[PDB]
Amino acid sequence: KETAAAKFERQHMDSSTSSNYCNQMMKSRNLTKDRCKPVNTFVHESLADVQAVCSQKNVACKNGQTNCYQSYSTMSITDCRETGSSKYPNCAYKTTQANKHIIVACEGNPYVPVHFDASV
Amino acid sequence: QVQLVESGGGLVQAGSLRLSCAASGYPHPYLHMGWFRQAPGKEREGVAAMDSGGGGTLYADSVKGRFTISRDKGKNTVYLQMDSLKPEDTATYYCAAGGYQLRDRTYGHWGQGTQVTVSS
Repeated sequence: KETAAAKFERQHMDSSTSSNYCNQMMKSRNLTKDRCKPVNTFVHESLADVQAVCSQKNVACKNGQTNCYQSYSTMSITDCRETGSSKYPNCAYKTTQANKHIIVACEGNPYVPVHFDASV
Repeated sequence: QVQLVESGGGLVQAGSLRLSCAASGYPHPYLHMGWFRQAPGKEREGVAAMDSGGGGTLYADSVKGRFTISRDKGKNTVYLQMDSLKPEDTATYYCAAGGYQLRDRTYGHWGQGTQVTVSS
């Protein structure tokens, strides 16, 4: 049974330095199995630097939960958004490379990211 | 410094104690801070938590009317005033910060634990 922390790595982590990326990664990381996710962000940093965010700036998630954290620094990311004619099971993404703060919700001890909220 | 440090606690009778906890070196507000306990024989449970900006205060049903939580304004310090104490309040108490409401798994930043043993 995949843990939430491991799913976060599968959905959100690609430490390698980076217009088709999103289309290719959403398919290949097996993220479009059940429905098209409307947005999904990949983070191009070490896993450690991402897990570190859980001890950086405590913020509210968009939904109002308060166990979210914003990276003190911006991070290299790819933002993937549904575009054009995307329709399950044929999902379609627009790719945008950026440098933005990430906001994650953290759970557990060890306290690690379990949900990617937004990039700002 | 950055880590939470608890004080107070120990032996008490059916009766009063005041626990305190500070993370003075964490240099932003922790949105939620609160207290959890693990009573002998029982899963850890949240006892009280309070938001930094008016977003809410919460008590476990079993302590309503007996315990009162408070926080310093804009310093990461949280207090638990414990009155009307019962033997079943015996427990290791823990300060927590940076999580949401009374959800143990959402808190990853903890004090060191404080034993409270309530006698007849």
